[PDB]
Amino acid sequence: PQFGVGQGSGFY
Amino acid sequence: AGNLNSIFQRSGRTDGGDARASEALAVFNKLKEEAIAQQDLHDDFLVFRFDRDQNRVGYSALLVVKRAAINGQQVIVTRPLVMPNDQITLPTKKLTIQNGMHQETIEAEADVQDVFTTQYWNRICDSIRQQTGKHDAMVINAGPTVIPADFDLKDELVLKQLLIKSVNLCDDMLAKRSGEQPFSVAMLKGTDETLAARLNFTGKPMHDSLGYPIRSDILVSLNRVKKPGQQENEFYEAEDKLNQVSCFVNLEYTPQPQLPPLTPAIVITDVRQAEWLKANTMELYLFALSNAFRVTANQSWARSLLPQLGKVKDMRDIGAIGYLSRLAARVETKTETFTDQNFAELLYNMVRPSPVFMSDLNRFGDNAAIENVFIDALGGVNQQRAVAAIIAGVNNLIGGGFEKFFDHNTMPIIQPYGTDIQLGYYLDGEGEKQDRRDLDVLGALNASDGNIQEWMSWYGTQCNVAVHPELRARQSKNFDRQYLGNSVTYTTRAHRGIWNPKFIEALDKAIASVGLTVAMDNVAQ
Amino acid sequence: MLKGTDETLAARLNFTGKPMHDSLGYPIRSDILVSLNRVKKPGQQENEFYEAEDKLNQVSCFVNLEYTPQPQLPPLTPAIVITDVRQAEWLKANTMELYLFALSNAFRVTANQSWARSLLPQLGKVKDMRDIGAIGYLSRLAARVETKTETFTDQNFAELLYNMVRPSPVFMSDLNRFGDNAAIENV
Amino acid sequence: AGNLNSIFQRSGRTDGGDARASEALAVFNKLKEEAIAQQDLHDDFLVFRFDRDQNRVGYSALLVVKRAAINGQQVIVTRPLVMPNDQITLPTKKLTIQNGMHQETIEAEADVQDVFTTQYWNRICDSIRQQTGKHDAMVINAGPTVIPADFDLKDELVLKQLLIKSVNLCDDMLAKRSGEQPFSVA
Repeated sequence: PQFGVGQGSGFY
Repeated sequence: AGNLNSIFQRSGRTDGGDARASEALAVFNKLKEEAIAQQDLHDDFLVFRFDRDQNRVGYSALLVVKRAAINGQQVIVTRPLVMPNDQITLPTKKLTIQNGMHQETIEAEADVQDVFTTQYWNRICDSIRQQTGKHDAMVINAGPTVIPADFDLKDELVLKQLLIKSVNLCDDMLAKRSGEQPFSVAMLKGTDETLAARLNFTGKPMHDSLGYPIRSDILVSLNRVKKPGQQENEFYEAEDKLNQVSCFVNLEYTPQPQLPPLTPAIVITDVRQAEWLKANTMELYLFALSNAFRVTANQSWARSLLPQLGKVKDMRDIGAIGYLSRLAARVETKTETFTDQNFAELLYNMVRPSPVFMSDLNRFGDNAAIENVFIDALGGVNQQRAVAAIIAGVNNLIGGGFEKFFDHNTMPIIQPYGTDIQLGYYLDGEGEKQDRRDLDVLGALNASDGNIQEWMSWYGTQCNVAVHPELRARQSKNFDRQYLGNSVTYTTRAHRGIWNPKFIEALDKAIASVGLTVAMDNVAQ
Repeated sequence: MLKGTDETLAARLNFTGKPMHDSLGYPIRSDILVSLNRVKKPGQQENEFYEAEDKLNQVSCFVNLEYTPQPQLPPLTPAIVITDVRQAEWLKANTMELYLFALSNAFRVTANQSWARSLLPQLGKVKDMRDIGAIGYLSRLAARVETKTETFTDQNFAELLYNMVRPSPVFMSDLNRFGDNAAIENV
Repeated sequence: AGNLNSIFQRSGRTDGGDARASEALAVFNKLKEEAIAQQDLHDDFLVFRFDRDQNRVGYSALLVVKRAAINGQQVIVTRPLVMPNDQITLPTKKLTIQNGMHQETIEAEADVQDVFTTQYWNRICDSIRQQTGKHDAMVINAGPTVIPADFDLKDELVLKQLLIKSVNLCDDMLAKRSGEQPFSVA
């Protein structure tokens, strides 16, 4: 139902 | 207590690290050196061990690390390689499920999705700084992946290739942070060059960076842009390929309040550039995705559903479709009286004419640095940023104008499919690895041999997402033991989503509209 | 740095019948291992992301007996002898402050009469050396006390201590110029 | 592919290519080190790889390289060692011959003289420059040679001598470039 977000990088 | 790490780590070194992270470091350092000796790898970088003992993770990992200073900022790009250890159990998480008025808790092991928390990453960054000396560095996430406990560590070839691929990606991300120029149709659009493409009805699986099989019914091959009459590049031999997309088509049994009952669910399972190209960027990915669209837009995917006539062991034989149809029976497809015309009729009555395009999304896959933007684009705190990155990537391909087809803020690029994906493989009668996804709708109908009640119990498990996913995962595993066999190994899980039809319209039309014409090789069926 | 608002300490006295080993694998005698742990309130903890342990430090003590005849007091005066001082394996540093904090673990081994458990008999041993029944040779009995058998009671044990062992031990320690703590022990 | 390779070869590396060429690079590296240890050769030269999957080559080669700055010009001197492989098929020339009144075609595999074209040389120039970092250097062709497909790589003596001789030829060409005084009857 919800979207968790990990520590992505470069694009943001 | 956890704040005593500020004292614990102030000075000195210790004797520690798990047996797999120890062995993994030793083989990876060996491989680095051989790659340098053979001149395949450049000697500009470091490999590091991240310990569960020395620092704050549940699972140890090796870190593929490269660095450069970019416009005064120290930048490090890291691609973690998780090392699960079969002898080490991390305390489980409590999954409390509110089943209406009944509350029950299931305890379960943390998978790489649960392990790779935001703090897990932040701890990886801190350890690297301790190991590189770059205490003020910024660290780029190239996407964690995992090298599973199960197999023997002696496969130097694969391990070498993992380092090679991981450093490739690290160089890309330093470059793209450095402002490197994007992939575009303009680079392909020689004034004397054109594209062409075909659908491969493979008869075989394709394999990820660790050698595990990936389901594909159709491999779409986009030919190298070129033209007869161009200057030949000396005495050369090459495959005329630019890129490819791996996909499969299921037949989902879907609701209706006149359409037939099954949906042609076209699923992308992998996106690859031709092997001669080294870089992996969003523009390259996005351009290749147009390969799946053409599967149903210009050509007809339904050929992939033909039964393997003459082969007794076809677990996904189309004849099974008769169990969901009004026949409530397997269609006799073993017989000399079964024709192409009869096949088409089964589909006329059972399968909807309008294709649906969706794809897997895997934060831990071979393309994780990129998969992550497409995943965050599904929803969450940074959806707007992920979407902005994706639309920018297509505009880089076409020179602007994606926005002339649709509003990305009214039409988010990828929607959730809800039911997520359990990945794994099973062994066949000769011991080969096959994708567990084979028990799809036709697969499951044959597995139960027409027992529709058994099929529907399974089918509801794979569709009703009001049911907590742990409950669904347990029943999915129960069904594999009964129908697939006990020789089943589970691997890293993944998300699925639906590509917005307007994203698709804009990508395909925008490329065609700027003149990068592609011919179909299968000019007529 | 230890006084967390969500953190307190607690300790356990271990009476197990096994030795410790030093830095080159040689045995160390002790009767009691005093283990001091960090206890946190069950809210958010750093360990939500990792396997974790609460050991802070440990002091290993031996319980001795000094014979002090009076030509009255029970003839044997016990002592708590520190045979080793260690920090938890999590802490790489070894300093004076850490050593001193850990020493408070020996002090607490004498809470109540816990330290005297080291003087008990233990299971099934036909002829073995730390048997309290040997104490009967210095006491009026001039004989070994039948302590290893099914006819020896808890009450008889308590009586051997009441008459032969003084209830309050002397604290002392062994300082090794060449041990791993030598930088500190030499002070 | 060439329009893309400009930038998408820059980021990342791969494995692959002819195993015989990899063996040849490895035996030369071994011999190089033995020669340094025994003081037969100075550790002042580099050996690079020229390979199929990167350069679309026809035949693979090892490249022996020396460098000097001569009157301000950075100069790279090299001697390629071409490596044919009996297990690898090479594309042929289609030779149309007017045999009297009728044209017939004979196909033949390109030989080392057909493969080592001016452009092959230009790609050697560029490949070495990228591996040495001297992107604006002038490159001297010291005269290539060949290590034929047919035979055991077990003749370390021959391979050692080829390396020594290649190094010497490279030095003579730099010496010419720098104005070294000629041999004369004087």
